[PDB]
Amino acid sequence: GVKVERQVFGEATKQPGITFIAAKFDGILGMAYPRISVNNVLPVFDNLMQQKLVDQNIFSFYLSRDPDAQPGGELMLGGTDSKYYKGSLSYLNVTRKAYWQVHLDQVEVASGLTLCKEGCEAIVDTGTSLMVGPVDEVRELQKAIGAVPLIQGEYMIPCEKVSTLPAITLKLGGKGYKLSPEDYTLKVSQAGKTLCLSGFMGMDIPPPSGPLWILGDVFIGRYYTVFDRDNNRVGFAEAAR
Amino acid sequence: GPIPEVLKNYMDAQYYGEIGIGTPPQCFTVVFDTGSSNLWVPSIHCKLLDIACWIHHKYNSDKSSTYVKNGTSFDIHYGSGSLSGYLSQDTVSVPCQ
Ligand SMILES: CC(C)[C@@H]1NC(=O)C[C@H](O)[C@H](Cc2ccccc2)NC(=O)OCCCCCCCCCCCNC1=O
Ligand SMILES: *[C@@H]1O[C@H](CO)[C@@H](O[C@@H]2O[C@H](CO)[C@@H](O)[C@H](O)[C@H]2NC(C)=O)[C@H](O)[C@H]1NC(C)=O
Ligand SMILES: *[C@@H]1O[C@H](CO)[C@@H](O)[C@H](O)[C@H]1NC(C)=O
Repeated sequence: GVKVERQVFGEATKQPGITFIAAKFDGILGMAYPRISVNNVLPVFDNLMQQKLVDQNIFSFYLSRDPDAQPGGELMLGGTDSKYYKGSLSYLNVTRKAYWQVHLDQVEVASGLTLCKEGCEAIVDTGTSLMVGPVDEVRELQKAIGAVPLIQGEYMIPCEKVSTLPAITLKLGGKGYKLSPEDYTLKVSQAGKTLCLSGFMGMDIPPPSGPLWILGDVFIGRYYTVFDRDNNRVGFAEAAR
Repeated sequence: GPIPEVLKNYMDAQYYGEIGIGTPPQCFTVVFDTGSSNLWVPSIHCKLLDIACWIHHKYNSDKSSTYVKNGTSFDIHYGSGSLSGYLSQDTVSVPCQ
């Protein structure tokens, strides 16, 4: 393990609303750049680097996409883990060092709809489950695949329809990153029922930060991801499948 | 060498692993979140209004020999949810043990 000394952190005393009540986790450990740290608190990974607790200042995520699989995932601090990807890593430069922000060349539904047609900005976010894009573009996307609105920018798809949906490909650094319908849809359960959630959510992030697409756990699940602070870049390889 | 931190997966929607805060370490589960830059966990001093705190692990600074007080107030707003509290300083272990 590692011991990061003299780390400044929040002791939470108020959590209004419901989002943290039924969450499985106690807290959040942020791993983006110092620029977006509230109170300018030096982040954990930044402290770890300053204390030279790893040799390579990179970290990597494997996320399992079978909800019952063991292990559920792995974060590797200071390295990548070959157990969880096939082939070589392909890299993109970070554009704005705040979030882990990169240039997205386009998003294409196989049946022909193209979003982000002339390129746009995206962030790579382990802390959101779904892909996120602008409300209007996501609406078009969901219409193309036959999903229907649920609530707050989320959409559902009849489970028996999933296997015949078109693939959706994100173009990053000139390479295509395909998501099958199985990759971009999620099983959800409540009270003994099963439904299929569309893995794209519509949400408008205002300037100056936005607009932004978000590559969430849907993407990172298919594509093992490396976050590299030495070279300010993000790397993707096909995850173990 | 590189440090592995195994994660749990709940319903393909929440991924989280165990860390330690303090000496000796008090264990907490956290999302390792590449869309933010702060660490926080619930305090033993959380308000009685904070229902989430009732059923999550709580940090007790009195039990940590490496704790250093800060006390500055913080508020964080995410896309889903908000919280506030105060800052503290301690040793963070990954994994917890
Ligand atoms: C920098 C932070 C103050 C904050 N970051 C986030 O909101 C993104 C983060 O990944 C959270 C993590 C999370 C996980 C579980 C429970 C709660 C929080 N994901 C989160 O909130 O996921 C929901 C959808 C993603 C949208 C995030 C960006 C929109 C801007 C929000 C206002 C500025 N704040 C933010 O951008
Ligand atoms: C609360 O912690 C912050 C850091 O998160 C302290 O501010 C830092 O203190 C050192 C030494 O005074 C400086 O070298 C840093 O540049 C400061 N950084 C920032 C961003 O403020 C702050 O002093 C602490 N406050 C209290 C009251 O303990
Ligand atoms: C990516 O960043 C590095 C370091 O800043 C730079 O040398 C290189 O030219 C950049 N690559 C591209 C494709 O812009």
